[PDB]
Amino acid sequence: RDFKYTPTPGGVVGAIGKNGELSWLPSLTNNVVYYSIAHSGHVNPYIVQQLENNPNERMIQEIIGEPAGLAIFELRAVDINGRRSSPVTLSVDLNSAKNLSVVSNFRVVNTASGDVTEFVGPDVKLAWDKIPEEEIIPEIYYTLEIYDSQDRMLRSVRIEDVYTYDYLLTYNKADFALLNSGALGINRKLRFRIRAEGENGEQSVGWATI
Amino acid sequence: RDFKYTPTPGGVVGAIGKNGELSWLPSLTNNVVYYSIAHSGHVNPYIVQQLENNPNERMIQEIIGEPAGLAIFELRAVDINGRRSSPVTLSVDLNSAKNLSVVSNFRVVNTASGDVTEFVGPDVKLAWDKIPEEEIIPEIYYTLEIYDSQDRMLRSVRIEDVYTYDYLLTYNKADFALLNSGALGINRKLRFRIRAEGENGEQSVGWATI
Amino acid sequence: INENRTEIPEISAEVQGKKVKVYNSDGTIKADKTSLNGIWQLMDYLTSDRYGADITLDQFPLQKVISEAKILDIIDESYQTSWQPYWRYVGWNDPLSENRQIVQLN
Amino acid sequence: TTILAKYQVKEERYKLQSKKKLFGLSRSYSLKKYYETVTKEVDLDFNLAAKFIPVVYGVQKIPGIPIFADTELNNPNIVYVVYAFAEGEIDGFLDFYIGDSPMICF
Repeated sequence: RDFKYTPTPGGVVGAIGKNGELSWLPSLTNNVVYYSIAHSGHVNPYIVQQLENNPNERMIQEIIGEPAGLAIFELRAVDINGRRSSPVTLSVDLNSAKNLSVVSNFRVVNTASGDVTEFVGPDVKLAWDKIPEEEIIPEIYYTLEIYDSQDRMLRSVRIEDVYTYDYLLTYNKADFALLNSGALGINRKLRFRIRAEGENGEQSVGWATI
Repeated sequence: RDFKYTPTPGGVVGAIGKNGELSWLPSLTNNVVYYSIAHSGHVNPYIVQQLENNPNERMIQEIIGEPAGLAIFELRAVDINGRRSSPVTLSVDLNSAKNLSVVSNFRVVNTASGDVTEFVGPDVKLAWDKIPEEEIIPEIYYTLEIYDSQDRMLRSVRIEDVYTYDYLLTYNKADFALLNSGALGINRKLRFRIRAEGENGEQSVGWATI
Repeated sequence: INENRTEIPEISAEVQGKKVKVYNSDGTIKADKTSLNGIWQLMDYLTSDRYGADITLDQFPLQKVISEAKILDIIDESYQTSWQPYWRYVGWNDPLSENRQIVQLN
Repeated sequence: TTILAKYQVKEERYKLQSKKKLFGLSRSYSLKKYYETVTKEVDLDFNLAAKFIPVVYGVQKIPGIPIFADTELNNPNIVYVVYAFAEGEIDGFLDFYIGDSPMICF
């Protein structure tokens, strides 16, 4: 009864890469053992064991990693004798995941020996490893925003089609010294943070900061 | 129907430590729920659920980690009523795995502080951690081959009964300077790569290089 | 037979029945549909050499049988045609028509 | 029947519904005996009277007697089984009960 699909909310701790979860009520037949819901893409159906029978409690089946598109589900109830119920078919426009994963290995290229909290080159090179969910959603970019020593925003730059970024001397020495302090200077102490975003897919679960 | 065993091929990505996979056709009885194949060494049998019934599709059961020797399998089909079919017995000379794992933690002893890409001692000491599959196959060795700065082979040395190796000064300064450049010298820049091999078991999945 | 219908269930059907010859007073012979009249069913069973006894139509007074069939064809006015919702599966063919014979046999 | 039994439940392996359930209560029977004699299903391995072809007049439900059953060669899970319903030129089949549920719901 009441076979529905509920898309996952915008931002929540955990639930990385999770699409919406499917929910249904238990069959009024009391000798059902499990349910066999057959996703279109997957060759094998999900087998959900009915271990506790409360008629007014919703059973769930979450989807993790399935790309957005046309997904057709068919839900059946299986008895102890092996008899199957009439399938319940639901075709829903599956959404894109809205709880992405944190950028991994956000490290600074051209780092000082001995102590890593010190620069070595004039231009800091920002390298990060690919977010796992690139495959599922193609239209994803990274929002890299750089802060100051006094907790004041400096840059908000979008990086796309590349998993690295450099911070040119010209930028700091002229543009962001002049527009902010109206003078010539180079903020020596900086803070870099980055996350993943998409045109339709939403932000990463949390900020990835040095 | 057609209970057979197929040894795994020579070299393939993944499939580390996997022996051959067992294959069979579904029973012509249409109310079978699962199959209970009983390996000789294992106390518990493998339970393979029959979820999709296509008579002309082969079901599989892979073996990972079983040492080579005499393995006797017995395959049965289990109904919904609990009745078992007559067992199908297959005794096959199980092979040794031919897709080994990569050497782990291939690190250089006597390494320079601050920067790790620099030597500190006259003789580079090569230390590596044990490959996991030592237990299954006893007759396994490591082929350590050392290259040059100009992508020219220098050494091909087999290491056995030890998980470490040193590169003596005498070697580089005399033997491999003379036989290659017909003169006295020490190639300062080197490349070390190592993998695992056995007398009957085949190579590692991929090269482990500095 | 597949993942769901793993067994062949018991098959039963609802047939409409063998066509019978309905004799009319004038002389024409109508055998295109089965009849619920008992006399026509008995006449079919009695004049069939394939199943039953082979009593030829010669050994039968047609006028008497025709007159006796109308006795079982008398319209009953105790109930209303609207009161039977399963009209199609009780032998009737059109709810608009009378279909209120005194004795009807399936 | 033997070939068909492979694709059935352990029960109803060799069974068939009785063609006529109720037959008539007269002075030759008593209430208890009459209502105890009525049977629902008969075993086909020792009841040669269950393989006779019935004749139906009007709309009635009858079981089907298998006369052929075989599978396809390259698709063994597709099985053709032939059931002989009724005798003579019937008007047609009104509905089919695949299991205990008719194709056309009530």
